[PDB]
Amino acid sequence: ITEGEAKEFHKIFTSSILVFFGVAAFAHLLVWIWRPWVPGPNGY
Amino acid sequence: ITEGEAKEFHKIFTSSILVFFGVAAFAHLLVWIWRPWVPGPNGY
Amino acid sequence: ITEGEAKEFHKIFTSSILVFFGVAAFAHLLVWIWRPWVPGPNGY
Amino acid sequence: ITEGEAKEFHKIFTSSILVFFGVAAFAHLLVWIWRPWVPGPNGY
Amino acid sequence: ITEGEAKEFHKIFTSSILVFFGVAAFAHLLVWIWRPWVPGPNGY
Amino acid sequence: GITEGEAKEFHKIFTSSILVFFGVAAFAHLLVWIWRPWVPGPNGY
Amino acid sequence: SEYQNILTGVQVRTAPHSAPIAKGIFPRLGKPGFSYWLGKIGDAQIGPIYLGTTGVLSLVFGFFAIEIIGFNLLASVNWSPMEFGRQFFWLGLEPPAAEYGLGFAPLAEGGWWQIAGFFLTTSILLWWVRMYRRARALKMGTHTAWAFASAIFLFLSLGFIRPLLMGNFSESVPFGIFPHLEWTNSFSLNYGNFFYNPFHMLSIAFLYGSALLFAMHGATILAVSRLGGDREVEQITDRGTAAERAALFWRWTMGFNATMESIHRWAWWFAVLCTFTGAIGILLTGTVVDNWFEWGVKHGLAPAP
Amino acid sequence: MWRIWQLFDPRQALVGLATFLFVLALLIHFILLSTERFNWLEGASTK
Amino acid sequence: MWRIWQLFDPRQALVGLATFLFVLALLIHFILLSTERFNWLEGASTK
Amino acid sequence: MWRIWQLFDPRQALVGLATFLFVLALLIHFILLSTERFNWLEGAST
Amino acid sequence: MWRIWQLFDPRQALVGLATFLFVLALLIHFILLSTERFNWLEGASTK
Amino acid sequence: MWRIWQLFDPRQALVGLATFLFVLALLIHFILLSTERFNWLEGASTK
Amino acid sequence: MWRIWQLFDPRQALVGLATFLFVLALLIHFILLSTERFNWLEGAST
Amino acid sequence: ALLSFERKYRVRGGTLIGGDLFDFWVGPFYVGFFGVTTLLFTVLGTALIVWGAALGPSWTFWQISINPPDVSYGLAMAPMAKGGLWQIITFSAIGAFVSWALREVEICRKLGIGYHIPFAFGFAILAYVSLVVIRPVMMGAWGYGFPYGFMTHLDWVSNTGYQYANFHYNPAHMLGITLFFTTCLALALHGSLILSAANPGKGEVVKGPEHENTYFQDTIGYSVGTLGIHRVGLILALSAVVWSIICMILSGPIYTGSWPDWWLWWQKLPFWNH
Amino acid sequence: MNKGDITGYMDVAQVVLYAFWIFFAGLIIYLRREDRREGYPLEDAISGKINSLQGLGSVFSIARPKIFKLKTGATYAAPNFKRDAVAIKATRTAPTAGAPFEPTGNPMTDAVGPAAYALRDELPDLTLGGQPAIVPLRVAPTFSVAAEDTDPRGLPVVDRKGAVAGKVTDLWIDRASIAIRYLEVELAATPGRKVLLPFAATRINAKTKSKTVTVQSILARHFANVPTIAKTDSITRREEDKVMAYYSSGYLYSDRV
Ligand SMILES: CCCCCCCCCCCCCC(=O)OC[C@H](COP(=O)(O)OCC(O)COP(=O)(O)OC[C@@H](COC(=O)CCCCCCCCCCCCC)OC(=O)CCCCCCCCCCCCC)OC(=O)CCCCCCCCCCCCC
Ligand code: 07D
Ligand code: 07D
Ligand code: 07D
Ligand SMILES: CC[C@H]1c2cc3[nH]c4c(c3C)C(=O)[C@H](C(=O)OC)c4c3nc(cc4[nH]c(cc(n2)[C@@H]1C)c(C(C)=O)c4C)[C@@H](C)[C@@H]3CCC(=O)OC/C=C(\C)CCC[C@H](C)CCC[C@H](C)CCCC(C)C
Ligand SMILES: CC[C@H]1c2cc3[nH]c4c(c3C)C(=O)[C@H](C(=O)OC)c4c3nc(cc4[nH]c(cc(n2)[C@@H]1C)c(C(C)=O)c4C)[C@@H](C)[C@@H]3CCC(=O)OC/C=C(\C)CCC[C@H](C)CCC[C@H](C)CCCC(C)C
Ligand SMILES: COC1=C(OC)C(=O)C(C/C=C(\C)CC/C=C(\C)CC/C=C(\C)CC/C=C(\C)CC/C=C(\C)CC/C=C(\C)CC/C=C(\C)CC/C=C(\C)CC/C=C(\C)CCC=C(C)C)=C(C)C1=O
Ligand SMILES: COC1=C(OC)C(=O)C(C/C=C(\C)CC/C=C(\C)CC/C=C(\C)CC/C=C(\C)CC/C=C(\C)CC/C=C(\C)CC/C=C(\C)CC/C=C(\C)CC/C=C(\C)CCC=C(C)C)=C(C)C1=O
Ligand SMILES: CCCCCCCC/C=C/CCCCCCCC(=O)O[C@H](COC(=O)CCCCCCCCCCCCCCC)COP(=O)(O)OC[C@@H](O)CO
Ligand SMILES: COC(C)(C)C/C=C/C(C)=C/C=C/C(C)=C/C=C/C(C)=C/C=C\C=C(C)\C=C\C=C(C)\C=C\C=C(C)\C=C\CC(C)(C)OC
Ligand SMILES: [Cl-]
Ligand SMILES: [Fe+3]
Repeated sequence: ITEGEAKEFHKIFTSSILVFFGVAAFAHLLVWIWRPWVPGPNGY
Repeated sequence: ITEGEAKEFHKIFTSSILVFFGVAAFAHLLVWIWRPWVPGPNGY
Repeated sequence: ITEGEAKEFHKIFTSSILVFFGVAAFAHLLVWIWRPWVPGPNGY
Repeated sequence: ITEGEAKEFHKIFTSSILVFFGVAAFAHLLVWIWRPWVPGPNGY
Repeated sequence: ITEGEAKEFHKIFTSSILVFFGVAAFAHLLVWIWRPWVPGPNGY
Repeated sequence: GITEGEAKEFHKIFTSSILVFFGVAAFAHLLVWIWRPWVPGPNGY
Repeated sequence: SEYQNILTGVQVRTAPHSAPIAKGIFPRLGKPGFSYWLGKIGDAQIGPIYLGTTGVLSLVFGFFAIEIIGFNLLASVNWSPMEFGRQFFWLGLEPPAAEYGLGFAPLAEGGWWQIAGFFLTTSILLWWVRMYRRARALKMGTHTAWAFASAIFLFLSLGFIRPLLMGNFSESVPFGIFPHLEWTNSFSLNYGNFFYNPFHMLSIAFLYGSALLFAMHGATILAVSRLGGDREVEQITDRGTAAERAALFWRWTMGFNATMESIHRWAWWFAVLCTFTGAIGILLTGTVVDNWFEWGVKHGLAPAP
Repeated sequence: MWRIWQLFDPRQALVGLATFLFVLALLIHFILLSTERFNWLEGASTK
Repeated sequence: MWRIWQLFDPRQALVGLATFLFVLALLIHFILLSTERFNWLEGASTK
Repeated sequence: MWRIWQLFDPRQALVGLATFLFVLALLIHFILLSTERFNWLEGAST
Repeated sequence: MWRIWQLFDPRQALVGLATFLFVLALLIHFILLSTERFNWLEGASTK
Repeated sequence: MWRIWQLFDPRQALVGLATFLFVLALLIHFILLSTERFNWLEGASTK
Repeated sequence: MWRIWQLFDPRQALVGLATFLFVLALLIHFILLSTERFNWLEGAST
Repeated sequence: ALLSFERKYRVRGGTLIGGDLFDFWVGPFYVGFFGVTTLLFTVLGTALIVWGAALGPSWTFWQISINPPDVSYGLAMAPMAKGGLWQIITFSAIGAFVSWALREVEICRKLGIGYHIPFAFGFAILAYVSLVVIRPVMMGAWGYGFPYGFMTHLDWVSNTGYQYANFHYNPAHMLGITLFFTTCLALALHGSLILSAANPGKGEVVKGPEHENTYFQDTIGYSVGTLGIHRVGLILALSAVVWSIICMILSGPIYTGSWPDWWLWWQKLPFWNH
Repeated sequence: MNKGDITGYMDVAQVVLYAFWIFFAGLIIYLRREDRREGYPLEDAISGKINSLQGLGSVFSIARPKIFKLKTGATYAAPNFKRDAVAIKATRTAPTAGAPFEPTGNPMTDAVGPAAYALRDELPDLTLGGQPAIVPLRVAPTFSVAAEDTDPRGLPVVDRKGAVAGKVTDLWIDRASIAIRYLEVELAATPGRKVLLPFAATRINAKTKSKTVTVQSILARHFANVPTIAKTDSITRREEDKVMAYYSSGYLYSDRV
């Protein structure tokens, strides 16, 4: 792999990983609003 | 692998491991605040 | 390995093994303070 | 291995084995003081 | 193997068996003092 | 594969060794007999 | 005594080499080694292995399954390494009880067994695709994958397809050494002695026949090995005296014979039919025959009790 | 960070990564279905 | 210390390390799920 | 004692030693988890 | 006794000896953990 | 009897002899641990 | 009778004897341990 | 009739006994003196089986069963109606199988090939002889042999296995099973590889040893090669039989208890016997 | 209970079992067809005319020729229907079809019985690279004997009666299968004559310091009659068959000839 095409792959990789983490973060937020998954002292 | 390549890798590696340990330390702190994992004499 | 590299590796090896044993000794002391592991005649 | 190379290794081996036996002998003494392992006629 | 070399090994071998059997005989003596292993007519 | 005097040499050491081995064994059997003999009488042991 | 050709006395070495395949995402992994004792029985080369996307997939799914099993086994002895070793053969991971049906059970009550079973199943099916695609890459026939499909058919029948027909996993197989033996014992007793299942009888005949055929064929090729008989595909494409005398030994012994190619079809079919008839015998049990001895009494295998 | 793609083949990376992430995602969904609280299809109550 | 990258190939190191750390992490999360106190999905009380 | 690195390859040494120390450490933590007194996750009383 | 290093390679001797002594030590500690008297982690009394 | 070393390689002989003597010693200690009278770790009474 | 060592290889004779005699000796000690009268470790009464 | 290449091999000689008198073919079959004695024992034993079927309660083939004498006879010869029939059939069967092996030797001699096949068949004979002679002799009664009957020999297997609580726990039986499963696996792989090399697919040329080795290197990282696989496949089958024989000589002649209880030695090992 | 029933007596498991028997009979027919791709049709033993006892299954008995495509671009058909000549250098001991043949002359040179061979191609087996597979180590410099083993070269070659036939001068190795296939022996008599010896017809005896290649198959006088090969560095499949058959005949004929 050349430096030129390494740097282009890195750009697309950086964009796609951040979008993947962004969608996953929103999915976790919706699930938390539905049912949180850290129990209190007395449990759920 | 040259000294320059080794030191280039080493500084990026040093950065990545310190990030990983920083996030892990943050995770351990939050879990401890939720439920500590060293029991007292009378247990939990 | 050459004498010079054997001597060199021994320096960094000596530093790191002493760090490893030092951290372990600290870990053992904390665990002993929490719960010692040599029982008396009546047990624990 | 030359004669002198054998004699040199034998020196380092001899100190290493005596140190190993010296630590082990002290460990056995401490364990004996804690709980001896030769039972009398009445057992333990 | 030449005669002198075979005789040299035999000298050290002879010394080693005497040490090994000497230590073992001392071990058996101590074990006999603790609990002998030839039972009398009534057994143990 | 071995010569006459070489077979005789081995035979000499073998003859010594086997007599030593049997001598120790005979001593061992004598001690065991004194402890508990292994030929039962007519009434058994 | 003549040379019996059981072990290679003098063995040769050369630069390790292998047949070319098209470039993939992954090269052939590892540095080829040689071992002396494998070179006495067979070829000495501990060669490289191909990975590929399907190899990655199969190993990842399979590793997860093996971890889920292994972690559950160690958890069942409360993490003790001494009791793990003491109890190892007796430890197992059990399927869910029948009240869960085919839905997800709770993790501790067989949910982990369901996950491990699914991941193991997926890994095995991916390994089938591997065995298939490595043959096509070498421009070879797919016979090995289709033989493997028969073994998989029994494995799936035991673990999943019969549970699907029964509507629950309770009589599926536990992951554990003595536990899967105990399952085998109890399954026979609950359905009235598997000796009276005719498809188990067929499966045994092909199991015995496989050992018969490999004893016959292995001894045959070694008997003609001083005539070049171990070079079987060459003998298939230009019949030598080795293939002629192998044929005539059996013709003169038992009145009939194979060819150098067709004996490998007899071999292929016997080993396949062992597990295929096995799978059918499992799928009929409890679904349409509830007691095989009683079926045997009906169909004349035994006198009325 | 981009130097990683001269150290590793981007195709081998993406295949390994996609394999890992699918198997992990599938494991997590099956784990949640194996629970009372988070099995959304069975839908037990928050008692 | 940087000489370790002369001693070991990073292409082998990072894959071995990534595999090792995942298996360790998976083991620890599984151990916690086996406990009462730390099984977050089951959510037992601390009475 | 530094001559041990003339006797053995540091690359093989560190891989063997790292493997050995991890397996030993993991064994000891599993042993303690199986005890009553030292299972920190269950936390039995003294 | 130094002539034993004319008989044996020091590299082979040390690796074999390290393996032997570790397995022996591990065996002895596991034997003691199987006893009531010497299992230090469970600490039964000397009645 | 030094002629034994003209029959047998002392290196091979010592390795075999050490292996034999270890296995024999290990057998005898395991035998004694099986007895009531000589199991020093359990230490039954000489009633 | 020394001619027997021209007939048989002395090195095979000694290795054969040592193997045979150890296995025979070990058999006889285990036979005695299987008896009440001669099991010296259990030491039953006469 | 003859195969297109057969005539040049049908030479005189190679008999072990009887000379020229028996050295001829009946159609495809070679005769020889051990052919004649094969037929002698075969007809006798078969007709005695059919006689036992006529004596017994049913002609239903599955149910026919010729039974060994009652264990009360010990190793004495029983009356014909009371188990002696099974004893005659047994030794006739031994005669037939031994004759079959020696006839194969004569065929090997005539063809200039090695004796691997009758040698390998000698392990089949030894397994049969173990079950009907050696084990019942060591157990002191012919009545421990298996009955000659389609279902009743399976009933004997069932009864014999459960006599030791659970036969799956016999360690030699586990190893025998492992080798039988491994044999069938190896046969499936071996049949498949030769067929895949000889039948690469339409428009493809026949593949050779390099491809054959490369397939198992690619899939599993090792190839035993074309000579090694026949050595392995033979050794696996013969070892499976040897361990089967051992598992049965253990069960009854030597070990008489529960096989599940035998394994309790493992849990009592001092390094984990808590 | 009605669970499995197809009729009063008939049930699913029984039906499925007969479906297997129908399949298995069809499979045996297929397998027997494949068995008949070499050697068939059968011939009368005396006249060699195409004759055998046959039923109506004769019509399915022999398959249509399959064509193997070889990497040289040649082909092999199976069945090819080629058959051996009816005449051989032997005659029957009695006029019946089942009688054995007695060799007319020296059977080892006449190539009858265990000396007989197949008329294979006058072509060498090839590596995947298209080079001849079986060649002397002289021509395969990348090959070697593994350092753990005895190299056969320079050892005497000895028969079962202790006569020296010659000395080993080369190994012929199979480049495709990576094994020794022959030893090249220079004869003690007519020195400079070289013959191939199949390696599986030998073992190395090393109980005495001057270790030797022992040959059980033939005696020292028979080595002079071992079949010759046309090229000094390659061997055709036919030459391989001819040489290997000759040694395989020794166990029957070497104390006759
Ligand atoms: C006296 C003691 C007698 C003990 C029991 C013996 C049973 C078997 C009978 C053995 C003797 C048969 C003799 C024979 O057929 O000779 C024909 C030949 C004239 O023939 P030809 O002119 O040369 O032409 C013949 C040729 O055209 C036929 O075609 P091809 O050459 O392609 O095939 C040859 C036949 C020959 O077969 C046999 O000889 C018998 C084969 C063995 C049968 C075993 C059956 C029982 C086992 C289980 C079966 C199972 C079937 C499915 O090849 C075949 O037919 C082979 C078929 C193989 C199928 C294998 C299936 C394996 C499945 C295993 C089980 C799996 C279970 C899941 O004869 C002559 O030349 C004239 C002189 C001889 C006259 C013979 C008169 C009849 C003799 C009968 C003997 C008494 C029988 C009770
Ligand atoms: C199906 C179309 C056609 C049809 C007219 C026909 C009929 C009959 N054939 Mg046949 N067969 C046909 C074709 C064909 N055939 C054979 C062979 C054989 C051999 C050995 C194979 C065997 O195990 O058969 C298995 C079954 C198969 C292959 C199906 C046909 C046979 C049946 C249903 C009869 C089974 C019933 C019996 C009581 C047992 C018979 C005796 C023995 C097996 C030893 C054996 C003696 C045999 C018997 C008979 C009989 C009794 C009949 C009757 C009742 O009409 N057949 C094979 C062989 O090697 O022949 C030398 C072979 O190549 C081949 C071919 C292509
Ligand atoms: C009290 C016990 C009772 C008693 C009466 C009796 C006795 C005998 N029986 Mg049986 N058996 C009993 C019960 C019973 N019996 C069987 C089966 C058979 C077949 C198996 C064929 C095979 O290849 O299996 C073996 C092949 C399998 C299971 C399928 C292939 C395996 C695969 C794909 C798995 C691949 C593995 C990995 C990728 C690794 C993953 C790692 C991890 C999980 C950690 C075989 C022929 C056979 C033989 C005999 C004999 C010789 C006897 C004697 C002499 O008594 N028995 C199975 C079956 O097919 O039944 C129809 C089955 O289910 C079942 C049951 C429940
Ligand atoms: C409740 C039952 C219990 C249950 C738990 C269980 C289960 C299983 N077990 Mg088992 N078994 C049990 C009991 C039990 N078990 C065995 C044996 C085995 C062996 C068999 C193969 C063998 O031995 O071939 C030994 C081979 C012989 C005896 C060779 C016989 C053949 C010869 C000489 C030639 C005969 C030729 C003619 C007559 C010619 C006829 C004419 C013409 C064809 C024309 C094998 C390893 C094995 C397999 C499994 C499996 C796979 C399972 C599964 C999946 O559960 N078992 C037998 C043995 O070892 O015998 C030496 C033995 O006696 C015995 C007993 C009593
Ligand atoms: C026709 C019937 C017979 C049969 C046939 C048969 N079996 C077969 C085949 C055939 C024809 C194959 O092609 C196939 C094979 O590959 O053979 C070599 C196979 C096979 N038969 C097998 C077993 C088997 N066969 C058996 C039986 C039989 N096989 C029958 C007798 C039996 C038994 C019980 O009798 C067993 C146990 C396998 C050896 C093999 C199929 C292998 C397979 O599917 O593997 C899937 C993958 C795994 C189990 C996972 C392994 C994971 C590793 C631990 C990963 C380590 C490295 C990794 C990089 C780590 C990654 C970690 C990260 C993810 C964190
Ligand atoms: C040792 C490894 C395996 C093996 C090998 C093997 N078997 C062989 C050979 C080899 C190498 C042969 O060369 C030989 C052969 O010719 O094969 C075609 C043979 C053979 N293996 C056979 C069968 C066979 N092998 C079996 C097993 C095995 N054989 C092992 C797994 C089994 C099993 C396990 O069930 C069977 C049934 C035959 C096909 C054949 C031997 C043929 C023979 O001996 O013919 C002459 C004898 C007769 C024609 C009949 C004699 C009849 C007797 C007078 C009466 C017998 C009654 C019997 C005691 C009871 C029957 C009742 C049953 C319900 C129990
Ligand atoms: C390199 O690849 C190889 C091949 O090749 C290229 C092969 O092929 C094979 C072989 C394998 C296969 C072909 C695959 C199929 C095989 C199996 C699945 C294995 C199982 C086998 C069977 C089911 C077949 C079983 C059949 C058998 C055992 C034969 C039964 C036959 C007889 C008992 C008759 C024997 C005949 C004799 C002894 C002499 C001749 C007699 C007769 C023809 C009939 C009877 C006699 C007369 C009529 C007259 C004479 C009588 C006399 C003198 C006596 C009279 C007195 C009396 C009392 C009778 C292999 C291994 C191989 O690796
Ligand atoms: C023309 O010619 C041909 C060749 O050449 C061209 C060939 O080459 C081959 C191919 C054949 C071979 C290379 C050898 C065949 C030999 C055998 C079948 C007999 C011995 C068994 C094996 C070699 C094992 C076969 C299976 C393999 C290699 C695994 C395949 C699968 C994977 C690599 C992935 C998944 C599986 C893994 C990682 C491991 C599977 C497990 C094992 C191999 C067993 C490990 C052991 C245990 C779990 C322990 C069990 C025992 C216990 C607990 C108690 C006793 C203790 C022990 C330690 C044993 C053929 C067929 C051929 O036609
Ligand atoms: C028409 C008027 C009459 C005039 C004509 C009279 C004269 C002519 C008669 C010939 C028949 C007799 C010879 C039979 C053998 C002839 C050859 C033969 O194999 O024939 C088959 C029947 O075989 C056979 O039954 C051979 C059978 C041999 C074994 C017999 C055993 C019987 C005893 C045990 C029984 C119980 C067992 C236990 C059961 C549970 C039928 O053909 P089929 O195409 O399939 O062949 C295959 C071939 O064509 C493929 O190339
Ligand atoms: C990391 O270090 C190591 C590797 C040492 C960790 C330790 C590992 C160990 C020691 C592992 C030990 C494993 C053992 C002893 C395994 C024994 C396994 C045996 C003997 C298994 C035998 C048979 C099992 C069978 C046939 C099971 C088949 C199950 C199947 C096919 C199940 C399929 C389930 C499906 C498809 C589920 C579907 C339902 C879904 C998931 C869709 O909904 C609930
Ligand atoms: Cl051999
Ligand atoms: Fe083959």
